[PDB]
Amino acid sequence: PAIHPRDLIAGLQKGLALMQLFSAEQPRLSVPQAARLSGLTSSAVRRFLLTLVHEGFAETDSRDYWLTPKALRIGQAYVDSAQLPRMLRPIVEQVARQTQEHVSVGTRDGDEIIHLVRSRYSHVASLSIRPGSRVPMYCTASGRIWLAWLDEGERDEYFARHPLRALTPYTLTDRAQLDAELQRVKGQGFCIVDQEYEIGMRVLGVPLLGRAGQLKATLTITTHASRLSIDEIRLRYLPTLYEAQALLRPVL
Amino acid sequence: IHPRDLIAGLQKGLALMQLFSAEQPRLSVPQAARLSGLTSSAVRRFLLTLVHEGFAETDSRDYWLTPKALRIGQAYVDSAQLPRMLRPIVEQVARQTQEHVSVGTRDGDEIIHLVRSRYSHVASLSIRPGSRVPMYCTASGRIWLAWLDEGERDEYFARHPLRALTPYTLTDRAQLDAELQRVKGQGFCIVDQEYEIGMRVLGVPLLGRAGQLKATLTITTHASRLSIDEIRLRYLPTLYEAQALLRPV
Ligand SMILES: O=C(O)CCc1ccccc1
Repeated sequence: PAIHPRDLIAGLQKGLALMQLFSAEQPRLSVPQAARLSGLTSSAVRRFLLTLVHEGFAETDSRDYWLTPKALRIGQAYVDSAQLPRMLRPIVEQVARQTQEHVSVGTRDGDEIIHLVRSRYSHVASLSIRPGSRVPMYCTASGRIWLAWLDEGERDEYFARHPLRALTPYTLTDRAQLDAELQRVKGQGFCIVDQEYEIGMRVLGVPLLGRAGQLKATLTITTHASRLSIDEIRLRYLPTLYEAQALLRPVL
Repeated sequence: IHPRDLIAGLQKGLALMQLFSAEQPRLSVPQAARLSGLTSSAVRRFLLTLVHEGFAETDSRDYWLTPKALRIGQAYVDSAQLPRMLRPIVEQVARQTQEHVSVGTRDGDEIIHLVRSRYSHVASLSIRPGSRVPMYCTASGRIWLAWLDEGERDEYFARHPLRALTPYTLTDRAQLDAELQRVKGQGFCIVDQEYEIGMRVLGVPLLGRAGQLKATLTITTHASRLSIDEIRLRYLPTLYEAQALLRPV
């Protein structure tokens, strides 16, 4: 329901926008560069940058400006509070104890998978590997699960923007092979990726669905290719994922 | 900074956004009002502005954050120079030791690990510190506490009870004070299972050009594998060497 302009705090709209203008390409910003990129006057943007410094979100040498780790607290506020991650935390730690592997819940954010929940159970198998909190879609188990639950339209939309570049020697780079896998995932109800995103990383995932059948999130086990064979991952870990799926149906 | 340059709407809005948590996953206007110290009318506009900008959603009564909030943290992760600068040396120390290596800095009253080595270099039974840890019972925390002036230390200890987290956590202020002055004079800190059972941590300061504390460097190991004696003899030289390599901070 459209919000009235009397209710909009402009300093907050522009402040939050400014903070997103820091990047790998723009790690620091001067007043002139920030006025450009943001569309404000130098005099105005300087007040925003100084405000960020005073609040601890930024530092300056008096001419350049860059963000501090405090920016992480924003959005950590989202990870801590978000309903689905809080609902899925206990099952993630249970499956971590049942597998001694790294367990993750993946959701779509933009064109990537984010892992809002990663197991903190500390007894993982000797040789282990943990996925980062933000991963690409086409070469990961949770990404392919998500791609497979899109219909052809958004799929082709994603694939038009993202070209299947190889991240390891083993990455699949042919669109035809990948569509075969994507339909296999929807067929069988689970996905295994063998070292297409990261060397050593074997990942098994299952979809978690809502009552209408739509994809809400994924549940994945990451293990090291030097310990388990795919055979063993299927026989030992997949039934555990199917049990977590069933347990999670009343939570929905 | 003169207060004529402070945009109060940015200040209060960012302060508001941090009120959401696991204990506080949603907020109503009066809830947000009393938690933030702002009037009912002001906080209503902050929350509707967040909704309009895509950082929040509402059902006209409760408000909660969206994933767009992550882009604010992401801007730090993409752009920060220090983690990029130290990541090579951290993954080298992890290769040299087969232990979890971390770079810590103070954020608020916690240590945030700006860099943690990949879980893959680590063999054997191990235990990795979290992304954020308290100061009074960690190696990185005690290094930071030791390099503060007394008044800043007083202010930290006025805020934070020395709560037992394990059977072995130091809870006496006087003992903790004497540990802190030993760290300053020794140039390293070892903590034996005060934060987590089984976890032993050795740390050194990373100093800046002026001699001021910039970050901490720690190696975390497991008490079932190494004695404190072996940590000191085998791993401390590795950290002193990484200190020297980092002197162009
Ligand atoms: O020890 C670990 O594996 C990491 C702890 C952690 C928790 C939540 C997000 C990132 C890392």
